[PDB]
Amino acid sequence: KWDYDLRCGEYTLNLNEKTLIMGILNVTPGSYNEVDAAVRHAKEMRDEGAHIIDIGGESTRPGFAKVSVEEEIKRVVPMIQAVSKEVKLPISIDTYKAEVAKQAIEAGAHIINDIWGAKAEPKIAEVAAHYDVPIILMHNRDNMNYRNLMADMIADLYDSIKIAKDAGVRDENIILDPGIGFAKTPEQNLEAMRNLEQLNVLGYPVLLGTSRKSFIGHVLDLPVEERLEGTGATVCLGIEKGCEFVRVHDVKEMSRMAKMMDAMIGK
Amino acid sequence: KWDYDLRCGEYTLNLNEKTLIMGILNVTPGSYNEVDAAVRHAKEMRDEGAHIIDIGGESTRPGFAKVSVEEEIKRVVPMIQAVSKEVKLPISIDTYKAEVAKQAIEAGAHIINDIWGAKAEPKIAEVAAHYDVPIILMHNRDNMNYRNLMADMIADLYDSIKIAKDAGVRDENIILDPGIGFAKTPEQNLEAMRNLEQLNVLGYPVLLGTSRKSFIGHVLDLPVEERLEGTGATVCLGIEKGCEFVRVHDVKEMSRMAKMMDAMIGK
Ligand SMILES: Nc1nc2c(c(=O)[nH]1)N=C(CNc1ccc(S(=O)(=O)Nc3nccs3)cc1)CN2
Ligand SMILES: Nc1nc2c(c(=O)[nH]1)N=C(CNc1ccc(S(=O)(=O)Nc3nccs3)cc1)CN2
Repeated sequence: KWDYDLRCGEYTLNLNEKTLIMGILNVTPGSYNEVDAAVRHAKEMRDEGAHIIDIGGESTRPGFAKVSVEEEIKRVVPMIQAVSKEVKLPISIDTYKAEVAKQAIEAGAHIINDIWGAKAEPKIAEVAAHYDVPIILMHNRDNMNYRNLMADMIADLYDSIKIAKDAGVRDENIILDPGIGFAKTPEQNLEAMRNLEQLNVLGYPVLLGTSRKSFIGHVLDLPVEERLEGTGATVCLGIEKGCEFVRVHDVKEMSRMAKMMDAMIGK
Repeated sequence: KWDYDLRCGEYTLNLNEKTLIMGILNVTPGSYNEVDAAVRHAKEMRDEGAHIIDIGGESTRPGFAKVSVEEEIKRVVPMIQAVSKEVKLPISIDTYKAEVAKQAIEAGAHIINDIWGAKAEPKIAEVAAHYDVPIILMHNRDNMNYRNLMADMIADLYDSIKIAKDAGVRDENIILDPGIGFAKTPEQNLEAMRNLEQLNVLGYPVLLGTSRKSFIGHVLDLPVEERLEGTGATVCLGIEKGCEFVRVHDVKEMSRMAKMMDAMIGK
């Protein structure tokens, strides 16, 4: 179906063979204890079937505390250098800032993961263009007053493509994400899942990030630690509705579900 | 969507509100220890969200040892009487025999579950007609030489409807089952899952039975006890492709997945 592979640097990721698992790595206090914990977690997630490792923090997570520019660098960079050498998998850096994104690739990160899809700092997309690296553009907005959810999401996403393409970003580096849990009531979150196949008309791979999110909590009436089964249902629907990547905490469980989905749907 | 509820005796099961969980109860050695274990398991499965309890044995499970007529009765009947009184849920009896099926309802069973869809003993469908009780007709055959899997399954299933309807069985008591793991290579099992939505044109509710089955094992390369995630993927696809009931061992986990699927698909 996809006439190209996802080329990054040392590793080639094939989009037709299977659903790609992206394992989540949270980094919230460069001491030994934090960098070692992060490495051990990545090894674990590698051993359980992760294809990409995702490295972010306290900005970009509810709270959304606007922590400092130089601060993000000294936290995330040692993390990348260590994971890159010990763990033979591509890495994405979860940031909405060009400045940070910049260091991250130079320290060895491969994919950019922007929860603001270049609207925070359009300069990020120039960084993307220049090192020639896949960039994930997530739907997000600073309000959530939709005329029409899906139509507005596709419009918003397209506003992101436009920023990337104009920067020089080649199509084959774009990847989109419906931004589950961002600027969306819990009902809107469900609608987006129900209509996920609409993002496919845009012609770019899609990544889904629903792991343990609160709309799962809203439905099941369950706290974060009991959300594994409900995360599973969201990963299955997503694969069936055409997603290429899933971002998850529970690499082991999700990896089995994805591999059974792939076999059933014919991937 | 369904203009009727599933009427049985004391309990009414609604087909539009949610996916119905049918919990599996295996009974393979009327001593106290077996009947007490069976009751405790049913209470557990009730507490975890089961809507129906399913009571069968060594016939109807690989092995398929052709154990005795009077033998099935004295094993399964005490089981039903006890579960019926302690546990306020409808019960199905997993048998392919009229004789047995007969006792089962009289002892308090509500639904008939025939893995041979009335082709073993067409007389079973007369039992169904007479007590006015939902009957599940599963696809099965004594060979597995398909001209065309789905077309043959729909033809075979229709051969079962014909036997039931002629007996007097009202449409609103029929329920069909694609018979996953029966007379089907593991690849055929996957195809059937991939095309499950085709059974819907027949106009009857569908029940899916894929729990921990070996085609899940074939894909994941995993023994029976590590098949929970892969069972989950099959339950999710099934719900999305329109099934009304799922037959499962892990009532807790599946129940959460089904409830998250229901919310996403709009059920
Ligand atoms: N590509 C991509 N990257 C991501 C994504 C994502 O979905 N896609 N999500 C987060 C995590 N942010 C997040 C976590 C939980 C929720 S929530 O729905 O559960 N809401 C709340 N969580 C805690 C308090 S309120 C919302 C956003 C970080 N990076
Ligand atoms: N309505 C309905 N009723 C049922 C069903 C069913 O699917 N639907 N399945 C069984 C269980 N039979 C079964 C269990 C496992 C497999 S298998 O695919 O895993 N094969 C084998 N299992 C063990 C050795 S070979 C096949 C059939 C009993 N009753």
